Amino acid sequence: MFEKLYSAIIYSDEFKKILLGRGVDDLEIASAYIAFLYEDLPIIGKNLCAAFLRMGLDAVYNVMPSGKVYSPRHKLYPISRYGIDGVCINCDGGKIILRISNKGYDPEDLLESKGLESRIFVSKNFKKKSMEIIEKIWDVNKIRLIARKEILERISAGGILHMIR
Amino acid sequence: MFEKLYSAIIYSDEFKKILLGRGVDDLEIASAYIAFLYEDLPIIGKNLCAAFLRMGLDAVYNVMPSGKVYSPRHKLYPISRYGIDGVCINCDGGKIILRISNKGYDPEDLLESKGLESRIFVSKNFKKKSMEIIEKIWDVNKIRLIARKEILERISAGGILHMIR
Repeated sequence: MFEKLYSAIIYSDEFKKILLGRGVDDLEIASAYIAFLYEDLPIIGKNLCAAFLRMGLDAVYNVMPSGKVYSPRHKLYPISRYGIDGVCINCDGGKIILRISNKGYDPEDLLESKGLESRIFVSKNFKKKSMEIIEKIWDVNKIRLIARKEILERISAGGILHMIR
Repeated sequence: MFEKLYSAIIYSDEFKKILLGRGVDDLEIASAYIAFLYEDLPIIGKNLCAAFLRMGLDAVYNVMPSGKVYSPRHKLYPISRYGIDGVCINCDGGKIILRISNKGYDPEDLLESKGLESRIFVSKNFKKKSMEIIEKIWDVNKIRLIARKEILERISAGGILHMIR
């Protein structure tokens, strides 16, 4: 049920290590959870995991150098433009601001949330909490190695330089 | 005695497929043969395979968007500059010019060459003849899969973006 969500989190993590040499952030993973709940909500800002959930490996062609994804067809925007009433992941534009708080949602608590709010907070260490949930259920190391090979196959279709461009 | 040369050819083929979505050309492979025979000769032009022979995996940090390598320390130049008396792979500068001829050297014959004409020629399908030799010695697929893992590992250190710069 959460298969599509957890896969997007592992795959986006692997691609970011290839692209920027580090893995996805607490809030980048949070954006995947938001995209999972609200399929037509625009995600603005640190939105890389949400991009993999909505676009799959095709997200690779729309990543900015910042690691933010621009693909309007999937309602993903690196910065806030006029009229996009979306969630701003770690930023102050859009209709809803999403940031980190002591008493913000844990991954499980966020999936049960039944409504959107003008401001949204996720707990600290959201990434660490979310990975532990996935590690229980899957052999994450085997999944990462498959993801790496599949991402590398994608990049090598037309090459690093064409894919960036 | 030829393992480092054949390895450089397979690794550079795999890296070029990641960088530009295609394999190495007949004369890019020939440039490694030349680097192998003449360790101090500057190599100008289509020179990627020579770069891996001389720099190993460090060649990935010095590739131009043309797939030509710039590393003065390793006598590798993408274009001919004043006083660089080197072999020009597929170009007309330097002191020696290397191109394809219907009568040009085969890989075995080139390895047996004992001096340096003002105009060297390699035969057509030099890449095919070279790949056909290497494939009689190793399971090339095992090499490619290792080269991929190690190239990707190198790229992911600082990420694709920092590497091509």
